[PDB]
Amino acid sequence: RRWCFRVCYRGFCYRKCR
Repeated sequence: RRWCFRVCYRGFCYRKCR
């Protein structure tokens, strides 16, 4: 949420700052 989301889906975690 805002500035990078970061979210682990029990195997894959997101990570994009923008």
